[PDB]
Amino acid sequence: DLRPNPGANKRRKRVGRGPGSGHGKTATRGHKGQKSRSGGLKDPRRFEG
RNA sequence: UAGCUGGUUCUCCCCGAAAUGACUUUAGGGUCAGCCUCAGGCGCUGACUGGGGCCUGUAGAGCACUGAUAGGGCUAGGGGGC
Ligand SMILES: [Mg+2]
Ligand SMILES: [Mg+2]
Ligand SMILES: [Mg+2]
Ligand SMILES: [Mg+2]
Ligand SMILES: [Mg+2]
Ligand SMILES: [Mg+2]
Ligand SMILES: [Mg+2]
Ligand SMILES: [Mg+2]
Ligand SMILES: [Mg+2]
Ligand SMILES: [Mg+2]
Ligand SMILES: [Mg+2]
Ligand SMILES: [Mg+2]
Ligand SMILES: [Mg+2]
Ligand SMILES: [Mg+2]
Ligand SMILES: [Mg+2]
Ligand SMILES: [Mg+2]
Ligand SMILES: [Mg+2]
Ligand SMILES: [Mg+2]
Ligand SMILES: [Mg+2]
Ligand SMILES: [Mg+2]
Repeated sequence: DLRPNPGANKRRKRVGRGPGSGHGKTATRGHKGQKSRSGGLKDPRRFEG
């Protein structure tokens, strides 16, 4: 048993999502596509309306 | 700082919206609900349909109520004439 194949067993999918591309999450990048979508939104937790 | 404008880069596969309601110094922004999706759980219930019961005041019609209305009759009131 050696370093060739001691790999992460059948999980731990370190693959984050990349929303810059021409397919999948794209252009608008992730759930956006409108406005007040830029630096941040006010909360909600407590804050808002 | 910018609740505004612009821009956001490889591939294939499955599903697939909304542009409504409530509140908002709210109205091209938001929070909750509605609608989308994924995971786990329940498992014949779901849309649609057959049979039966109850709830209803629209279309149409009607003048019994509330009002409107043409002609005639009968008839207080008022008007003209003896
Ligand atoms: Mg990346
Ligand atoms: Mg990128
Ligand atoms: Mg994807
Ligand atoms: Mg997409
Ligand atoms: Mg815009
Ligand atoms: Mg818009
Ligand atoms: Mg901001
Ligand atoms: Mg799918
Ligand atoms: Mg389809
Ligand atoms: Mg109210
Ligand atoms: Mg605004
Ligand atoms: Mg919401
Ligand atoms: Mg069934
Ligand atoms: Mg009736
Ligand atoms: Mg009618
Ligand atoms: Mg009668
Ligand atoms: Mg009457
Ligand atoms: Mg009365
Ligand atoms: Mg008479
Ligand atoms: Mg008289």
